[PDB]
Amino acid sequence: MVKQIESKTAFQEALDAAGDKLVVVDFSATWCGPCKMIKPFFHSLSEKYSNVIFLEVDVDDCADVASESEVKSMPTFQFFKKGQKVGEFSGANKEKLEATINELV
Repeated sequence: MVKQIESKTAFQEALDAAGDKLVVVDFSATWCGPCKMIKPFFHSLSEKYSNVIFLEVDVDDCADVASESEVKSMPTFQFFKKGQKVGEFSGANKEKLEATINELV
């Protein structure tokens, strides 16, 4: 499952609740073709990697998180461990998404 993040507080709470687990965040827009293409895949990874936490931020519905995270393209994937950012890249690149998970987990 992909947890939808609706507020700054909810993000932070998710990062805290994660403990030591890798957290992967998909920053997405409805108007972004590539994001929509990669959503089923992101969701599939959330089932495959049961000890990784998967979050989705819609950049327009959750614009204050988008601003603070310094998003400019979609999709952007950010990776956190113990509250700290440990990776980030952009683009709907499945291979790279799954590889980065394996590198950071």
